Amino acid sequence: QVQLVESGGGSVQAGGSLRLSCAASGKIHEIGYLGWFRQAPGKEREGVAALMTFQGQTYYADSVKGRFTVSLDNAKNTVYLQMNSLKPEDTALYYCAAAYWGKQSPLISWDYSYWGQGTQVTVSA
Amino acid sequence: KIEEGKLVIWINGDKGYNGLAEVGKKFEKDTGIKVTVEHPDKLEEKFPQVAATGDGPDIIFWAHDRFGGYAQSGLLAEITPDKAFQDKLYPFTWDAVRYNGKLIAYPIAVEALSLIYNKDLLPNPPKTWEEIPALDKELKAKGKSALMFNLQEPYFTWPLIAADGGYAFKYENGKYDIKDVGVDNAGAKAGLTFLVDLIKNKHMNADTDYSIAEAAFNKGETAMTINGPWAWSNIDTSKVNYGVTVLPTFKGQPSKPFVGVLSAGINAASPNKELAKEFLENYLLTDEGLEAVNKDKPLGAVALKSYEEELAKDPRIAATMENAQKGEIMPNIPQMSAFWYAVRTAVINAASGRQTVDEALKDAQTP
Repeated sequence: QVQLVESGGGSVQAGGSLRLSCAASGKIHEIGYLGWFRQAPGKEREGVAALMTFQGQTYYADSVKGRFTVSLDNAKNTVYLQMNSLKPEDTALYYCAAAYWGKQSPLISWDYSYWGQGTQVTVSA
Repeated sequence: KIEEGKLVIWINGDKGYNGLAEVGKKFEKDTGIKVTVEHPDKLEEKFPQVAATGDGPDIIFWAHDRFGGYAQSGLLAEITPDKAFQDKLYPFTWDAVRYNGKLIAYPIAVEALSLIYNKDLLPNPPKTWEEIPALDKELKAKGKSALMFNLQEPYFTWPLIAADGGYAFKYENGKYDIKDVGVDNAGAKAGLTFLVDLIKNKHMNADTDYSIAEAAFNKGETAMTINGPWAWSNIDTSKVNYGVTVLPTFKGQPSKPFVGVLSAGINAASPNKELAKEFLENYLLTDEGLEAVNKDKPLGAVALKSYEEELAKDPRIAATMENAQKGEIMPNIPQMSAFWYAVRTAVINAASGRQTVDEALKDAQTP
């Protein structure tokens, strides 16, 4: 079973930044897709950023495009979500996810078989 | 544990779970058995954790290929449909719910890739893959292209590669042979060779991914794409006059997309196996039962012959079922993770030119 442990969360002020991490353990070699999703208090879960692990292509929701960057350190088995220029509407519980194959846009959440714990990034004005 | 005299059903949050609960209300109205339909997060992996404890739902809905691991862990009860019921579903769908020769779930719905085409640019889409080069020449002269689809993902390139004889693992009599892999036979070579030749002759670009293809079709820039029913909603809003049809043949043989069969399995720990059997066979897998779910969230093509023949009035759904019947059931064994990684590397290496097609497919077969 592919496992993911989450970290990096925090509470900061607007204009600040944060970096989320998510450690992958197990049969993680054949993974093809890694994504970051968030769920605001009492709202839908939203794809934020996704990465095709092979040739490193990246996909971003319009809400964070140009502010967030998804990156994978292969040598360390860890996917990062760099969250620059944080806004108050970025406050949500953030999840990372993994999948071997994908029939859909990598930003759709039903695609992914494995999931993390969900940490509360909080950004205050 | 799991309490008796009622049914708990787990189904993913993207499905029509309120329509399913409406079927559960009818079951309760006839039998007094309460049916509660929930859609927990992380369902695919929460079920094995909660079922291996002896806990969990009585019924779980998921793509058939995951049930293989469930059955391997002894988490699913062998089901007992009689011949009359089995005859109500398309025969290939039953093949999708076999594990080590035993039936371990009821097929519900059927999904596969289809050929999606722009009726304005192309009122008569090609029947064969060999037609596309000349067709791309015509549309290049009009500022368009013939075909754009995701080349970065084997799921999308497999219909072509598998057309003339490729396959993941050989299926025989309800079992897969882990040692018989068909990614390196003459059929797979012929198919991937054509894919690479289309790229060499500048008819497709090797870096085309999901996003590029989807935007290229939905902006009227390409006459055709390859995608599944999950994609129709974005095309609807794009105001592109599109149709959905059978995939082109290659060497006269149908394209063989992977088939996913949404299926309902029964928890081995369920003390309500007979109640679940009755609900699934006599209420859900009926015209009225599938219609209730479909009116909530469309199921696409369905395994039930009678209701599919009604749904197939939509030619898009008819095309989905036709491509499914001509396709390859996605194997339900754990070694598929190796197949994905291997075929992905080979296609990218062959399409990139970093390796010939022969050399590419010899490496995919060896681990």
